[PDB]
Amino acid sequence: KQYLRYVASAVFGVIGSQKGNIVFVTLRGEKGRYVAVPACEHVFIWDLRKGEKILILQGLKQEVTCLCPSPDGLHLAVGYEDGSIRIFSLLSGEGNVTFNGHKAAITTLKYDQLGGRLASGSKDTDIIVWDVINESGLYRLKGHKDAITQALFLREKNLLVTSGKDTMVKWWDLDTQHCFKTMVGHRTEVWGLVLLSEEKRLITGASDSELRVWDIAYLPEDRILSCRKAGSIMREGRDRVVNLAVDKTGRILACHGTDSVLELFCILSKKEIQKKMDKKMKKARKKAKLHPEVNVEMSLQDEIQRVTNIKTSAKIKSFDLIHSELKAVFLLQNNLVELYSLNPVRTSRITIGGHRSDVRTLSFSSDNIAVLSAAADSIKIWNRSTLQCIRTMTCEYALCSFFVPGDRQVVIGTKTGKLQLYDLASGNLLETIDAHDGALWSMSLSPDQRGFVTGGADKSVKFWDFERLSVKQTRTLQLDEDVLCVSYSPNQKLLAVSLLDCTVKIFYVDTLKFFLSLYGHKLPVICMDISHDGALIATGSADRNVKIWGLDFGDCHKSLFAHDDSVMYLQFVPKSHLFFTAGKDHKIKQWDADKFEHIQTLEGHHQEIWCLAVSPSGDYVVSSSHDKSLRLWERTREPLILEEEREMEREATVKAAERIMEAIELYREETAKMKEHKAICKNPILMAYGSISPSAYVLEIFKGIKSSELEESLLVLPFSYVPDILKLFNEFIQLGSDVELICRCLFFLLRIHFGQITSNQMLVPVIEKLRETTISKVSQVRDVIGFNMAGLDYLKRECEAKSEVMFSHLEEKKRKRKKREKLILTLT
Amino acid sequence: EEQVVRQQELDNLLHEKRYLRALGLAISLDRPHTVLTVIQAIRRDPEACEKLEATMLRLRRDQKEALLRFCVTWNTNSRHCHEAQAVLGVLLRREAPEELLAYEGVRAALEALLPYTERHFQRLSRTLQAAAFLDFLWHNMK
Amino acid sequence: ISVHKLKL
RNA sequence: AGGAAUUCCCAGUAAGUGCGGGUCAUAAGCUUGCGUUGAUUAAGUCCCUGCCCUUUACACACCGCCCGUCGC
Ligand SMILES: [Mg+2]
Ligand SMILES: [Mg+2]
Repeated sequence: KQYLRYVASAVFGVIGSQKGNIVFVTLRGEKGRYVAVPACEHVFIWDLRKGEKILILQGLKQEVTCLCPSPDGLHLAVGYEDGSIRIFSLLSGEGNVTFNGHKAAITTLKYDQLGGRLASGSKDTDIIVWDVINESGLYRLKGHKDAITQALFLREKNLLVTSGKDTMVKWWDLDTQHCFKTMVGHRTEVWGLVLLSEEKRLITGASDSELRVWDIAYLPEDRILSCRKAGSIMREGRDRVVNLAVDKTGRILACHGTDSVLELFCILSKKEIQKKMDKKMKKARKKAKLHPEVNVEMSLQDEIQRVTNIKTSAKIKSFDLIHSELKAVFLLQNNLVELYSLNPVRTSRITIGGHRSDVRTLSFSSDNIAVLSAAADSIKIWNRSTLQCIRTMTCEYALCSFFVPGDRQVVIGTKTGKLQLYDLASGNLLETIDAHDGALWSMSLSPDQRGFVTGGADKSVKFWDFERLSVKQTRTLQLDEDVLCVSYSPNQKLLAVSLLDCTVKIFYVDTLKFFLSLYGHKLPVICMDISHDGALIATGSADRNVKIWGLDFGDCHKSLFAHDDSVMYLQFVPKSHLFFTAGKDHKIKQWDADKFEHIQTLEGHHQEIWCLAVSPSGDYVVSSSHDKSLRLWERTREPLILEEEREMEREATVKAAERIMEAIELYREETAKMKEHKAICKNPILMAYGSISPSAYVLEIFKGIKSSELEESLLVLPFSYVPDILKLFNEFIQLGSDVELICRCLFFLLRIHFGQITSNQMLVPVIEKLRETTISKVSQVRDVIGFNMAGLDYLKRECEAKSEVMFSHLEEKKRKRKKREKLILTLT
Repeated sequence: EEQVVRQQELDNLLHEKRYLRALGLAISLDRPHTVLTVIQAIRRDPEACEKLEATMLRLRRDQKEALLRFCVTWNTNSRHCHEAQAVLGVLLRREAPEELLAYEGVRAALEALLPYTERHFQRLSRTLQAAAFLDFLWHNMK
Repeated sequence: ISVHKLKL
């Protein structure tokens, strides 16, 4: 009864994930040869000319969200949706530094020019600056109120500027960690932010056609710097600005909208601007001969010019630019990476290695070497060991497909009522049959190598046989509703179909007659499978339950919770009564049909799973998901014991009196030290509370004492510290702050040590200073309150004098009395 | 966008320790607690303390109306009464009595200011009685 | 209800 | 004259002693009344082992905002 573990071996069929950013990398001294692309939880580096993956960088259970290469080029920073930041060494391929300050998906990373500091932005409204060399986090900035879009350093005076999904741009002083300037120009999200022209111009992209620009000048009064609205340049795209980027030490400004076309802009600077101004002035002089402020204004608008815009096959997610001719690399929704060259032509594509859409159907060959995956408009064949695409065919669509017993041919179903045949060697379509009126949903292979069965949206179910390879229809069975799935018995005796109404009906193969009906699902059954013995059939529905039935009498053995959403596909292992299931809950589970028990959970994918396949030997399992990826699992020799695996899922100060003496002791030590420091001229606690006098530090300790615990803490306090505290109390009264608390403290010490204080002659000067200060300060505080007493009383009498004038007199008196009547609780 | 610009200026002035200028803006923004923290910081600093009454005269009329109704709440708390009474002192001495009657809400504010003031005066009176103990110790000194 | 919503 | 561990106990209380009854249940080498002699130490803290609660009647006087997470 011992079970075995399935382990995820490799990931294939992915070129580039839709979320993320594409970046060039420098390997072996070739800047433009290699590119780094993000996939599901992993990041891949490709060689565009060869078309091969040089190396893969390992990930851990979380999708990668954004990329940033280090300025030196040895390292590239990786951010994930969890919030962990990991930096990978390109040559070694292993990253050993982990940064996990953030609590949400990481939006952007950026390096400074030297590479010593790293800035991270996340959807949570925080900015964290990390020390790259020391592998520590310096400080956190919390000003923004929405997700962070872009964060950029300033080289000249160590300033950071950030933009967010909220309609604000915030400037930060890194030395003091303070936000000194805020821009409120825009009305909508600030999606893009770039620095240009040696940190003298600012560019922002918003959800509007116009593109604004500012000029920055270095020094409600402005602080540190000032910015003015320089102007605006128009965009051809009428949609939001997805990306703004500027090539490193380059003159190309790139604007990208939601549409596929990518817009490029070229700046004019240094002598080029001056030469253009001189040419314009000469042209104006020539016009004057034929027959200024306007010319200068014309020069300002033409400071940046529009070069021809590059167009791509489909919409772009992320792009990167490099300048030596401009080389631009792109990423699309299709997992396709393209490069274009312009001073536009497409120089290469890496379309090979992945389908252009979601792979909906998945099949294995009769032998285990070959793996068939098909999607919309594509069919590909994979070698199981090598993991390379053998051959590709264009198809109308793919919903169902089986591998014919001949190793040479393949058969697929379409969402249109068509069926197609291909050879692996020929790579051509044999013929196209109008098999069904509607969409063909399911199709099954008979144990004897002759024939196959088709069912689809058209209410009939049709039988076909193989006849160069061709197929013909023998007989059809007509139903009341459409058929979601057909599953054919291991022997030629039974045939099973699933209908729109929540029932599975079994028909005799030979005579096409009713034999049983299986009901009890709230929602229609999507997937079915029958074991090799034929005793058991498992049905999974849109409702989360899966049910096991006996074929002999149609009795339900068990009903299982299974997934948290609709189950998508089901299939038994070949040897025994163990089946694999897949649902929209991002998970894969396997069950023992005999013991009705859940053995394992596979947790590779990150999106809902469309299809699954298991090898005829049963050793290998391949699955497909909404994320454009394909994963392979292999059975391992290590035994699996259930309750241990069940256990794995379960697993996955100082007293008041004591403070006073320490405060006094700290005061004594510092005064001796500062005495010595001045002598030379001719602690951490202090800066912890902010730089203050040592005398001041004791004052808050007195404030920190609770009111109730005040008297006994002073009573416990020894007489050795009494001479010092009396001196310190004298300073506190003279400042005039917190007089009452010190006076209450002072008078308590004098009474309790009245006998001892009199004897000591050293304390005579202290009491003389205390005597003068105490009465002098208390009187002044009382006099200020006393003066307010007289002033307020006079104003009270004037208001009452006015009231008598109005005194209809009875009504006014009643209103006055009603105003001055309060209500109290009383036990009568 | 106006508040955040005004908010940005206030934070800069607090960061620069410019409490005298920051006093004006926080009153206009209707921040009672922030002003209360500013007033305490002014009195701790020596040079700012004497220039407090000079600054208070430069305020326009509506700022004085808002600040006066701030003193009513502060005077209620025994911990916060001292700076509340300090502000009220400038109001009574500098400004004309007939002009105090011109303020808005002065009648309602005057109702609450008196009873808490009598409590504070009595409490300081008892401290003066206790403070005389210093003289008794001095004569018994050897 | 249609199978397109459920399976496709 | 009964180790290691462990149980119980604050005033007519711990401990010793005698004298009766068998009472519609229980009780026989046991069970329950009655009297006599009558002590040492302690009257207080949350330190350990824990238990029960709370952190939203405006005399005078005193005091002056518990914190965090996930769901809707
Ligand atoms: Mg014994
Ligand atoms: Mg006895």
